[PDB]
Amino acid sequence: CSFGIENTAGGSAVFHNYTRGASNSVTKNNQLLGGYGSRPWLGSTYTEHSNAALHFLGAGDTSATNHGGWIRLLVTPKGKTISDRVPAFRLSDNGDLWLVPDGAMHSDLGLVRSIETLNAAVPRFNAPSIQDGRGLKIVAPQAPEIDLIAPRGSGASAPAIRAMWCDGSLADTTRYIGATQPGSTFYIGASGHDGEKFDSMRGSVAIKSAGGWGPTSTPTQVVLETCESGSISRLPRWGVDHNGTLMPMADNRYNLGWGSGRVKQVYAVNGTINTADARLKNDVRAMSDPETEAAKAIAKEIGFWTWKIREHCGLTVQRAIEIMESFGLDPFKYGFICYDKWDEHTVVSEYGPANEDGTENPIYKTIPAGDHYSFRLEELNLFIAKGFEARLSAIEDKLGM
Amino acid sequence: CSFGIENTAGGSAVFHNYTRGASNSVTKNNQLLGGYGSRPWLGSTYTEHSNAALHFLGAGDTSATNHGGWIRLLVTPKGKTISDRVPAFRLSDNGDLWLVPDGAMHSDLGLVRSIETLNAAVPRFNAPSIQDGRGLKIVAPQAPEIDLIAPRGSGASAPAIRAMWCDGSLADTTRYIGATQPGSTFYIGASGHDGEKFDSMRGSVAIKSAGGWGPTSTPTQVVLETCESGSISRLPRWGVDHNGTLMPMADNRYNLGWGSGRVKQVYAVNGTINTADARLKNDVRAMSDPETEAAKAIAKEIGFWTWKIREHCGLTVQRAIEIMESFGLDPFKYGFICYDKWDEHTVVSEYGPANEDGTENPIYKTIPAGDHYSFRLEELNLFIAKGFEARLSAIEDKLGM
Amino acid sequence: CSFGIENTAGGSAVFHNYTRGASNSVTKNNQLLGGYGSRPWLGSTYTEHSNAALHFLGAGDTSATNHGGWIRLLVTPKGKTISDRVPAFRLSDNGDLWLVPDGAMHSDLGLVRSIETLNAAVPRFNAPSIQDGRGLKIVAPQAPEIDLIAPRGSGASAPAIRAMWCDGSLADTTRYIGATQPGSTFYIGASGHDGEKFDSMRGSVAIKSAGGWGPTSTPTQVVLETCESGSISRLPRWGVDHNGTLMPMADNRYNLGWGSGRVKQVYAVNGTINTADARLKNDVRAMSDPETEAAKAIAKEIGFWTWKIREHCGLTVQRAIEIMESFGLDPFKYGFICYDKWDEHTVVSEYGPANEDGTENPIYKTIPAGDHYSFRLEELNLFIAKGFEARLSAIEDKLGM
Repeated sequence: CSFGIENTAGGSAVFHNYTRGASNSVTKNNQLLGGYGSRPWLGSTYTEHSNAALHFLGAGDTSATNHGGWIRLLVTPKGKTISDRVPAFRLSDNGDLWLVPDGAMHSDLGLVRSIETLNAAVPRFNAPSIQDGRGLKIVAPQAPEIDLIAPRGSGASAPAIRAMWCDGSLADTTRYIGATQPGSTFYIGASGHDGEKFDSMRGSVAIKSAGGWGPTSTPTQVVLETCESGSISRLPRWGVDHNGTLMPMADNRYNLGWGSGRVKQVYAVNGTINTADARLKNDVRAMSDPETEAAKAIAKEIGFWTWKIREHCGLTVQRAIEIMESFGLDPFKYGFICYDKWDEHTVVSEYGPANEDGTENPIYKTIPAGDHYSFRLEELNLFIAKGFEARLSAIEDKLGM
Repeated sequence: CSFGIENTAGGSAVFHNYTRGASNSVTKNNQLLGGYGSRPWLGSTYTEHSNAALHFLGAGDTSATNHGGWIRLLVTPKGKTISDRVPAFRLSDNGDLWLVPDGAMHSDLGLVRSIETLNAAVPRFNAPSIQDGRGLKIVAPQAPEIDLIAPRGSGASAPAIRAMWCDGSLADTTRYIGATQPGSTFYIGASGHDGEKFDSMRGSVAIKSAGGWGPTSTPTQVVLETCESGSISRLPRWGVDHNGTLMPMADNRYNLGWGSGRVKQVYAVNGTINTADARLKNDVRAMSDPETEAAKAIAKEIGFWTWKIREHCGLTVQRAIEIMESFGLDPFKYGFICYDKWDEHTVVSEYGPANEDGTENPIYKTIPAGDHYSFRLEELNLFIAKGFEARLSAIEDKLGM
Repeated sequence: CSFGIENTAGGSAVFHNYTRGASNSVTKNNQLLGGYGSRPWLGSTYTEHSNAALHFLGAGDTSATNHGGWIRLLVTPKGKTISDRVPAFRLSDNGDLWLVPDGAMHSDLGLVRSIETLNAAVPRFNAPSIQDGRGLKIVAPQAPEIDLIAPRGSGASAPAIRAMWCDGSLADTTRYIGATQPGSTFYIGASGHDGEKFDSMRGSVAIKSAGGWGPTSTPTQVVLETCESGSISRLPRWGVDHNGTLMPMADNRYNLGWGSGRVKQVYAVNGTINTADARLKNDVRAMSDPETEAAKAIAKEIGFWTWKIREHCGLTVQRAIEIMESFGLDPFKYGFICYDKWDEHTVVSEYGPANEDGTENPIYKTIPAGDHYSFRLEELNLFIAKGFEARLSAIEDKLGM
């Protein structure tokens, strides 16, 4: 039944495991320094090893400068024997916790306790060891996961992942803690192996302080970052600013939509602001006579059309192209006529239902290669307008007006 | 004071718990196979059970094919007795870690160690058991949470959640690791009970590889996904591409803004590109005489207005509607005249300060029902322009030009 | 070798630590109630304290109403002695798990087991204690982190963080579980110290239920939220709705782009919808003669320009400004002429490669102060159009038409 150690005097009641190296030498790296474990009864014998256990192990060979030690907990899956038991919890000597469930690592890697030791055991892995000592690492086949199960009760289901930024340190005698500083960030993103190693994140969401904080001001922003094909460095692309503006994170560089991914429409209050600054342009030349002629002819093409229930006003780019060429102009040297083309490509179209193999089941779809003819209607309207101006000036001269 | 087991020869110093079933039968499922626990002193006695403890338990009845075993750690909240102690840490036999703090589960569920065993104990729960063996599960009343506390020291507060994608396996007899493959994703999202069960995520942010990776190319994208009312399958909606484009994830399907959520304004460098492709349209018919007449009359309505202060150029939709109808036209059959209506609805307007009941405190607001009359100004300009064209052609004929 | 406790009768085989206060008084808050620990061999002695250990400790002074107790696990980093061992795993009496790796907290704080106890030990910290009992807390210098290592095997690398919403409770006798309710949210965001305390999140991504759920309907939305300079309350800014619309979360409040962060261009199918509602405007006045005169003159400026290879149609704002002023008008009282200026500011331009000090290495860049002259081309076209209308009416009167 019950075995116990008692100290009646007010001191500690503690159990110790004492272990040596061979022939009184120092204890070694990964040597089992101590253990506690259950052995269940099979009917007439106990198991030969523990089915659940706590192990104390060495971290490096013991010496006057190294007393390194780490911990793991071992479990045995239902339906398996102690030959297939799993060191699923490993508390590294650096203080990190590794969670390595059944199926994640071969039993040859049962002594891995860090990125450094994992790199050594799997030479091609090459993850950054600067990530050691930072907290929790989960290794699982395919889909390592954190589930936050949140019953509402009488309030709200509101799971959360919360960074807590501050100035200062909990590591010294002083323990100053102060206001969040500029450059405070929280990245939620993905690193990956590139064929040679893992490195920095190449895609992420980042919540950032937008300046230093004070009791009346705690500004932030949220930024989405991606890495381009043929490149190995991620860039901030789009973000929401402290004032709520949704903006590209570089000027005159990123689009909204593309040929095979067009916005259906925009609801705005004010008109789009387009820069038309003399300092960024060459001189504005007058239109040639063929250009003016084409401008006049294009105005005659304006009518009404439908798609394949309302009547839309305008013309086709193909019609404008024929008119342009009939006056000897190359239509694609003009900014109001656009052509976009794209290759065949595959996209996630939807998600299947959860099944026996996983909960997240993307359904793929192939988008055929294609192309579009398009206008910039603001610039087209101005082209047409110059046509009207030339026609009006010709009339005004004929009436000495 | 101090109790110890010593092995001087270089072997292990290990403690074992040996337990049987009743009458020498096999140990049973959830049977306590071993235990270590503290019992504090009340003045003249010790507590009847341990206030903090490590338990080794069976996972399934022991047999020649099952040596299953799992672990939990128990703690007792300050201000409570050992009747209310909490098995807060449960290392499942599958290797998952369950964190179940005080107030999360009734004591009847102290032996729950998996989604399978939780489903059996709570028949209406019905979570997917495919999620077992994947890592960490946290159960807490209302707001299970992970906090990443990040003192700056002399650097930057930069907490991070990092997926680490790779090809290969750590699980086999030979380990192999290679470059991130196509279809690599990282989902941060929410599943929920639908009245019958939990299933796949129905809203999420997803970081994805955009193609396979190599040492000179590690492309990614970030995608936001939601599920529609009346639907049970989430779809990618908007995303930032590897090249930084912000785009809808299906063509000609999603809007920017709506009637009661209009963008204030857009800053663009180039003019909006609108597709005007003959292949997607029916034939462009000429304008009837009433339509041309309305186009001419509408041009006379252009003046300057202010809101209720710069002078803006244009006219009202209501004025255009009267003119349209005065020539016997239904104005709402034309694409340049729009009407939007919305019901009364309630939204989160802001967040209150943290209080004794929670840190996240949304303040609600009711938006009244309403409607708007709107133009598509690009189309309207073209309608007006055809009016000018007809007037110019009528003049040119009268002067034999 | 092997030390063991055996129970042949079918009962438990358990080890107990029995400890008292001084002079038979009750055990005290944070008193070591029990311990298990390895002591490695240095060559001729063992270490004076354990290099790896499990400790059971008191939570509050023991009494008839308090049997509080908690657990920690201690490890010793390779290259250090037991003077510098780390209580890296602390399972609080409330059931929370604290991960505190090497370098995170001074050894004086080794008994911290909660936000309440941390606040008392570090008076300036002032985090919200309502966060106690919610799950996992990770403290690390600068960059606490969670890594999800996901080898593809034969499937896909698909790590996930998954909130699981439901109605009900697992905490009571009743244990009702039901459908996800309205107001269910999942926040991924950042709190921070403001100089006095930590509080609510001030920037975040939030996945939210958009209404209650049922077996045929599980709507969601994704929202990005930030806090403004000079403010201490975060607001929803932009979101993707259940129907996939990307929208500002308040009407007529937020922009897309700004002067130093302009969208390059927009790809839309339909024309931008601009509200032009008589009910929201003052009366549309007719143009004065100087305004009409300027409108006519501006049409003559339309030609072609290039940036510093295609020919773009239009004119400069500076040219329009001179014409406006030549007829005695203030050009900046008119909505189609815009001027924006911005101060010098610093932004993250790029991410450096991973180095020995960290994986996430932002490279900064200074954007000089600057300004732009811009048009609203839709409004400008209408201004020009009125010029044409006045010219046509003058001709028609002269020919008695």
